[PDB]
Amino acid sequence: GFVKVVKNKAYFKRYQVKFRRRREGKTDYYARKRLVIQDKNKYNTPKYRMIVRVTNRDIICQIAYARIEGDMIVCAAYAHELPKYGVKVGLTNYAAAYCTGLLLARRLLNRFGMDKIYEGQVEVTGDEYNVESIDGQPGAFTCYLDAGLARTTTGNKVFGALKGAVDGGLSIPHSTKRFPGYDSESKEFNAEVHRKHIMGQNVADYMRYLMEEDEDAYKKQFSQYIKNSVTPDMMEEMYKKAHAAIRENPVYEKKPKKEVKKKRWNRPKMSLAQKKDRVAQKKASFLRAQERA
Amino acid sequence: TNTKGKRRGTRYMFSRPFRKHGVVPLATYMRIYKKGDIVDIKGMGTVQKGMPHKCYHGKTGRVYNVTQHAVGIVVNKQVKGKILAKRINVRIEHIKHSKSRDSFLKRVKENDQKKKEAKEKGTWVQLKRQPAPPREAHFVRTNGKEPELLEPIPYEFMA
Amino acid sequence: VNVPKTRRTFCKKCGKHQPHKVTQYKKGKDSLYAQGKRRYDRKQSGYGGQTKPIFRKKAKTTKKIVLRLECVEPNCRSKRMLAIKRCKHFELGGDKKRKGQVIQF
Amino acid sequence: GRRPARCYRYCKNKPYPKSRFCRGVPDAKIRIFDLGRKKAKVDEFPLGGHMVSDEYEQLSSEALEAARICANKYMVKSCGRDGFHMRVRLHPFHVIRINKMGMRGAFGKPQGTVARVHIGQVIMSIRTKLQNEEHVIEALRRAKFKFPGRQKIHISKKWGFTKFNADEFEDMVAKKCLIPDGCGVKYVPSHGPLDKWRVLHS
Amino acid sequence: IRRNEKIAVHCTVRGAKAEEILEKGLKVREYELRKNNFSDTGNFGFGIQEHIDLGIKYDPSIGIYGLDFYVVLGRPGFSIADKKRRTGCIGAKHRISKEEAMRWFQQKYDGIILPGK
RNA sequence: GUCUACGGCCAUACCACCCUGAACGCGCCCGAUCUCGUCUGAUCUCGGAAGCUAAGCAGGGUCGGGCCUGGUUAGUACUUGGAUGGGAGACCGCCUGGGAAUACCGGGUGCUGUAGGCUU
RNA sequence: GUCUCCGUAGUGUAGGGUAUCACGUUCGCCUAACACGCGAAAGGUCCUCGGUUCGAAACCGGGCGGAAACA
RNA sequence: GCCCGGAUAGCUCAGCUGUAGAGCAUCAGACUUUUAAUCUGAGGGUCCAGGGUUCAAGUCCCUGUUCGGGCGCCA
RNA sequence: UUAAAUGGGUAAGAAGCCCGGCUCGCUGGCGUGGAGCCGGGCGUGGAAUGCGAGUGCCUAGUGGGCCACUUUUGGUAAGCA
RNA sequence: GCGCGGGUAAACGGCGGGAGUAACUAUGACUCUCUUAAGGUAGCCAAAUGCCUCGUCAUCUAAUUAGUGACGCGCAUGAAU
RNA sequence: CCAGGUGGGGAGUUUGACUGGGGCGGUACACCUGUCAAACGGUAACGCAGGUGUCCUAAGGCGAGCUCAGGGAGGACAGAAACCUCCCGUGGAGCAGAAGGGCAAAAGCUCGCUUGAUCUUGAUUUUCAGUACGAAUACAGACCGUGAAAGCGGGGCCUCACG
RNA sequence: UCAUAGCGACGUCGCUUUUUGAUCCUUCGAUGUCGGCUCUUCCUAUCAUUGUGAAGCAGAAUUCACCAAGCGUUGGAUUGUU
Ligand SMILES: [Mg+2]
Ligand SMILES: [Mg+2]
Ligand SMILES: [Mg+2]
Ligand SMILES: [Mg+2]
Ligand SMILES: [Mg+2]
Ligand SMILES: [Mg+2]
Ligand SMILES: [Mg+2]
Ligand SMILES: [Mg+2]
Ligand SMILES: [Mg+2]
Ligand SMILES: [Mg+2]
Ligand SMILES: [Mg+2]
Ligand SMILES: [Mg+2]
Ligand SMILES: [Mg+2]
Ligand SMILES: [Mg+2]
Ligand SMILES: [Mg+2]
Ligand SMILES: [Mg+2]
Ligand SMILES: [Mg+2]
Ligand SMILES: [Mg+2]
Ligand SMILES: [Mg+2]
Ligand SMILES: [Mg+2]
Ligand SMILES: [Mg+2]
Ligand SMILES: [Mg+2]
Ligand SMILES: [Mg+2]
Ligand SMILES: [Mg+2]
Ligand SMILES: [Mg+2]
Ligand SMILES: [Mg+2]
Ligand SMILES: [Mg+2]
Ligand SMILES: [Mg+2]
Ligand SMILES: [Mg+2]
Ligand SMILES: [Zn+2]
Repeated sequence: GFVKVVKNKAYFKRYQVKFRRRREGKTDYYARKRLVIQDKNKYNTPKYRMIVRVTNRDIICQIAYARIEGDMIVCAAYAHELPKYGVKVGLTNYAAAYCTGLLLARRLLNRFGMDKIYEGQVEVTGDEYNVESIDGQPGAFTCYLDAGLARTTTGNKVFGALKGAVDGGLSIPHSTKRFPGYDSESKEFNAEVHRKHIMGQNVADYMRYLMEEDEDAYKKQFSQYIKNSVTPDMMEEMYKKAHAAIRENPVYEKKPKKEVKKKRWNRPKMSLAQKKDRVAQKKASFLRAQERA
Repeated sequence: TNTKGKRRGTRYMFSRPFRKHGVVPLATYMRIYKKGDIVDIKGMGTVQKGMPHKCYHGKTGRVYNVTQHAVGIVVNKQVKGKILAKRINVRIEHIKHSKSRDSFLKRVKENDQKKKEAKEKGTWVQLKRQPAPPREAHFVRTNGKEPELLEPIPYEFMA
Repeated sequence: VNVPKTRRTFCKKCGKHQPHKVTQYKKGKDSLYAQGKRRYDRKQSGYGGQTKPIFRKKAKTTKKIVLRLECVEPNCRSKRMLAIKRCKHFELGGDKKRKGQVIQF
Repeated sequence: GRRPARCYRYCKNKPYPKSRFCRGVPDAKIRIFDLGRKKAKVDEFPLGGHMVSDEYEQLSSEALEAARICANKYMVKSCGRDGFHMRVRLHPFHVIRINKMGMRGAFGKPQGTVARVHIGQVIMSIRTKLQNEEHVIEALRRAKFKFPGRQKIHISKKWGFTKFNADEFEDMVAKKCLIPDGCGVKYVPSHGPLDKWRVLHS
Repeated sequence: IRRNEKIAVHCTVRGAKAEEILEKGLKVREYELRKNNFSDTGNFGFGIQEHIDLGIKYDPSIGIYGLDFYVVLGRPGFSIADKKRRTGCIGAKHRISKEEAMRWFQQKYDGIILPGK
C-alpha cells in the first residue's frame, strides 16, 4: 500500500513477447537477417554461412543456409570430436579453432566430391591466402562467417576458425585486420606471431615459462596437460599430424547405440482429473483442520 | 480541402497489428517470388522504404520484374473515369503470396488427374462446380419424441 | 550550416575520388557585351521608358548556397559546383562541435 | 444568457467531449452526484428504484441539478435524512457551442454541457428501505417534471445498486460467492489461489 | 551547478583491495553500523568525513573531503545477469536479502547492527 | 525421453513463486603470460579444469496471473435493400437478408525443421 | 453584448521558494513645551473558488466584480 | 548590389601595438547651521564578437553583428 | 483490445497444364538458378445468367444547377450553407 | 544635384507622456525625465466644433432633447491653417 | 548637339483574388499531419486541432558497444530535486520542428572512420489530363566510404520544407 | 400561519411575427425610402364600459380570472423623429 505496482494485470495483457531465441538471447535477428537473406533475384541460391560458436568446453562450427521451415545445415565440426585423431588435450582454444575450421573445410570438400581440387593451404602459415576458382572446374565454394553475439575483436578464436576454413579451401571474404599478427597502431600484419597463435606457440611459451615460476599453480592450471604427459615441446609435430589426418580423412560417423528403453526421466503434466482431485482433497484437509479446532 | 501528402489517412492503415510491433518475422523475407506469380499488397509500416502508395494497399497484382529487394508488379487502379494498369515497385516485406490462384491451381491439378483417371476407366465424370443446387427431399425421424411447443416469453421491462 | 573547407569527392576529369578545395560561389559581374544585356541596352535606347519588367517582389528569404569545388591534383584543376539547400546562416569550415562539454560555465 | 433547452434537446452534433481540443469549457453546474447515506453498506437499503428515459435526447446539466435538488428535498422531508441514498448516473461530457450575434467562421464557443441518453438508460438511482417504495415512487414522479423528455419509473428487481438480483442475493452472500464492500459488493469467482479461498470460509 | 560539469568522481574496486579497504572503513567505524544502512536488495554502504586518519596521511595541498562507500555483494554466478550471451535472471532463493546481510556481517566482522532504537 | 548448435513459427512459449534433474551436454567456476579491453579480467578477450546445480537451463507444480481457444452474453447491439408503416418530432415497430463485442462460465498451455550427442 | 486589462496592510501601491514602501493609527526618542523631525511597533489568507505540480497571491481554469476598448 | 560612418563604464566620446581615459554618471567620504555648493575616493567598461598584422591592437587588416546613412536597379 | 453489415481487389484455363530439348556474356560448389526459345501430348472448353464484340478519326454543346430517401458537416433553425 | 552645416512657422504643419512634491483630503506653484523639436500660452466653449449627451447648474414655460447665462481634463477649441 | 540632375507643370497606364453583398478582418491562394470521411481509394465549407517558407559536417553513411522515461531500496555534506550502486521497468523516453505512424544488443545514446548530401542513362510512383515542377521508389553503370563480412550508403526513419 | 388569494427559484414545454437578428428565393431595361397629417377596416394578448366568478374582498378603494373587440382610448411643451 505504498507504491503503484508495475507488473500488474494490464501490463501483462498488453506486454509483447519477443522472439523465442531473442528472449533466450542466442540469435541477433538484426545481424541474422543481415547475413542469411539471399537476394531476391536468385530465388534458390543459398547464401552459405560459416557458423562458429564458443563453448566453455567445446567449439561449434557448421555451414548453414536458411529455408522457411528453418536453417539447412550441410556439415558440422566439433572440438569434442577433434581428439579422435591428433591433439587430445587443449580444446576450445585458438589452435583448436583453427584445426576444427580446417576439419570442417575438408569434410565439406570431400562430401562435395571436390576435396582433390582446391587443396587450400597444405602448408600452414600466418600470412594471407584467399582461394581462387580454377577454370574448367566447379566454382570455388564461398560462404560468410556468422560471428553471432561474440565480440569480434582482433584476436578472437572465431577468426581462428575462419583461418582454418580459408586454409582449407573456402573463399570467405575477410580483411587482414582481426588476427593476432595485426598491429593496431602500426596498421601492420606481422604474419609470424599470427601463425604462432594459430599453431599454439602462444600457450606453449606460457606453459613453458610457468615451470620456473611455479609447480603447483602449474598443476592447477594445466592438470590435463600433466596427464598424457603433454610436454611444452612435442606440441608442434602432433598438431602437424592432426592437420595431416584432417587432410587424409575428414569424414565423420556416429556410434550405433540403440539399446535404450523408454525410462522417462521427467514427470508428465497431470490431467484435469488430477488437478480437481488435488484441489478437492486440499479442501477436505483444510476444512478438517478447521473443524478440529 | 485536405492535403495531398503521400501517406495521408494512413494512421490506422499502416499501424502494426496489436501485439505484433517490432522486428519483422524473417520468414516473410526469403519467400521466393517468381515472375508472373500473383501477390497481394499489404504495405507493412515498420519498413518505410519501398512503401507502396496508400491506394494500392489491399489490392492484388502480378509480378513483372524482380530485383535485389523489391519486385515489379502490375495492379489495376481505378481512375475516376476508367481503370488503368499501373506498374509499381515495392520492397518485399510489403507483399505476400495470394492463395486465390494457388487454390485454383490445386483444383485444376485435381481436375487433370481426374481427367486422367476417368479416361481409361470409361465412366463419365463431372468437372464444373455447381452453385449449391436444391436439397434432395428427405425424411426426418421423430423417435416418438413430441416436438416441444415454443411460445414467446412475456415482455418485462428489466431495465 | 558548417562545411569543411576541403573534402574528398569524385572528380569528373580524373574520374575518381580526389581531394577538393571548396569555396562559396560568388556570382560574376555582367559582361555588358553578352547578347541579352546588349539587346536590353538597344531596347532601352531611345524613348519609351522602361521596356522590360522589374521584379521588385522578393518572396524568398535566402538563396541556394553553391560550393565551387576544384581538384587539388596538380595536373587537373577542373572546377565543379554543387548546390546545398537553403540556409539563413552559412559558414565555411568552422570548429567541429563536440557533444561532451559543459554547456556552458 | 442561456438559450431555451428545446434548442439543444436533440443529440445531433457528433459527441464532442471536453478534451485538449475543447479548451475553455465552462465548469459544469453538476458537481455532487451521490447523496444520502453513502456509508450505507449493502442491506440497510435493499430496494433500488430507477428513473429511466426512453428517448435519444441530450439532457442539460442544470436540468439534472434541479432534479437532484428536488429529489433530495423530498427525501429529507418525507423519508428522513438518513433513510435513503441518492445516486445519479449521467455525466455531461458532451459540449454544446453557441454562435453569438455574417456567419463567417460560424463555429461557436462552448457555453454549456449536456449528457446523452438512450432508450434504456437509468438517470436517477435510489437505494432505500423496503417500505419506502411509495415514498420513492412519488419522489421520482415529482423529479420527472424537471426533465424535458418523458421518462419511465422502474423498481429494479436487483438488490439495490448491486448488479445482482435481489431474490438470490441473500443466499448468494451467505454461500460466500459474494462479499459486501462498502456501498457495493465484490463477486468472488472460485478460480483464484487456494490461499485466497482459505483465508475466508474460516 | 550546471549540466555536463564534472561534479563527482568515483571508482569501482574488486578483490583483495576491496576487502582490505572495506575492513579499513569498518575499523574506522570500529565495526558499528547501526540500524538501516543495509539495503533490501542485499547491498549497502556508508559515508565518512575524514580519510586522512586512515589511510594516507595529510598533504597540505589536498583538502578535507569526505566520501561514501557503497559495497555490493553477490554469490558466484551473479555475473550471468551481466553476461552478453544468454543473459538471464538469477532466481529468488539465489538472491540476497537484508535479513542475511547482518547474519553474514556478524559471521565475518563481528560487527554490531540493530541497536534497540 | 531428452539435450547442444543453427533455426521457422513468435506468450499454448510470457511472468511470479515452489519442487525435481540420471548420463552427455550447456553452464557456473579458476587464472590473466599471450590476444584483447576496461578504472577494475565486473563485462569483453585469451589461457584452463580444482570445485558445483546453488543459479541459468530443462521438466513438473499453482482452484496463479496472463496468453490461446470455446460457451455465454445473443439472433441481442448493429446493419443491405422496402413500405402511401406508427409517431408532432424525438425515434420505434414490421418485411427482407446479414449479423457483433464485455462481463460471467469452461478447456488448453508450446509445437516443429536440420545437424550433432547422452540415456540397458 | 463581445473583447482587453486589473482586483494586495486602514488607504494606495510594486512584488511559485514566507507580501515592499508611502501615508493611516499606536509608538518611543528629541525638545522647557508644542511644532517639526526621526525611529520602531501593529497592520493586507494578495477578490473568491476549483485544479496543476514538493509547495501558488504568482501557473492554469471558473465565478464575481471594477475599468476601459469595440459593438 | 556599391560607397561607406559609428558601436567602448548604466549613458556618450577622446585615445600610445606600450597596463584604456574624460565626462553625464553610482555609491561613499570629507565639506558644511543645513541644503546647496565644494572637492576626494572606491567601484562600474555586454572595450560590438571571431580571428589575423603582429614582440606588442580599443586603434592596424579582414570576417561577420547590428546601427545608421549616401548611391546603382531587365530574371 | 475486439469488431460487423454494406464494400474494394484478384482468380475461376488452350496465351492453360504437362513432357522432352537448346541458348545465355546474369547467377553459380554443382547437371546451380533463372530467363528466353524449339518441339511434342493433352479438349468432358473446367461456376451461374445474359449479351455480338473490338478498334480508328473529326467533333458540337456543356463547364451558374437544384431537389428526393438515406449517411453527414457548420448553424437555434431555416424554402440556410 | 543629393547628403553634411546654418537660417526660416503671418512656410506646410505640431503643441503628447511619465515620475517625485505643500499641515484633512485633493491638486501640484516646484524638481526631473521620455518619444520625434516644443509640449495649448493669451483667449473661447456642449458653439456651425462635446461621441458619452436630452452633460450639469440658473433662468425662461404648466410642461421645453429647444433658447439664453454659467462650469470645462475640451472623444476632437484655440491664435493671420 | 550630347551628358547628368530636377521636373504631377504635363503625358500614358495600373491600383490582385477568394469572400454567406462588399469594405475592413483572415488566407480556406503553395504546401504538410489528425479528423471530418460514412472500415479500398476519392470526397466540400471563412469545418476543427495544428504546422511550414527552416535546421543539421552531422542531426548525413557505415560498424561496434549500451539502454531509455519512470519508480523502489539505499548511501557524508545533500534536502522535492546534485552524485554512485542495486532492483523493477514494452518503451510509458528519445529520434530538430506540427502531428501521426515506425523504431530496443534498435531508427534512441556514446564512440572509430568517413563524405553515397559524388559522376551518369533510362524506368516507375505520387497530384495527374495520368502534363509539368517538387518529392519519392526500384534498378543499371563508374568512383568511393564503412565493416572482418554478409552487406549498407547515391542526404536527414516516413509523411512538407519549394520554382 | 398557509405552496399555489396573489406571487414562483432551480428547470422545462410552447405561442407570435408588433423588436432585432440569420438567409438572399422574388425585383437592380427602378414596386418612390423616414416621419407626420388625414381616412377606413381588421386583431385581441381587454385600459375603460355590459354581465360574471375569486381574494390576505367589512364598506370604500383594489387585485386576479371568464364570455367579451359593440363602443371609446384625449388636449399640449421639447425633439424631424418612431
Ligand atoms: Mg553485428
Ligand atoms: Mg479533411
Ligand atoms: Mg486536415
Ligand atoms: Mg479513418
Ligand atoms: Mg544563352
Ligand atoms: Mg425567447
Ligand atoms: Mg452540427
Ligand atoms: Mg491465470
Ligand atoms: Mg436488420
Ligand atoms: Mg444545399
Ligand atoms: Mg443557394
Ligand atoms: Mg486651456
Ligand atoms: Mg467644451
Ligand atoms: Mg450644436
Ligand atoms: Mg417652440
Ligand atoms: Mg451655452
Ligand atoms: Mg497624372
Ligand atoms: Mg476511406
Ligand atoms: Mg468509401
Ligand atoms: Mg545496433
Ligand atoms: Mg565496402
Ligand atoms: Mg549503384
Ligand atoms: Mg530516407
Ligand atoms: Mg433580400
Ligand atoms: Mg434593383
Ligand atoms: Mg434585361
Ligand atoms: Mg407603385
Ligand atoms: Mg381571447
Ligand atoms: Mg359599433
Ligand atoms: Zn581532378
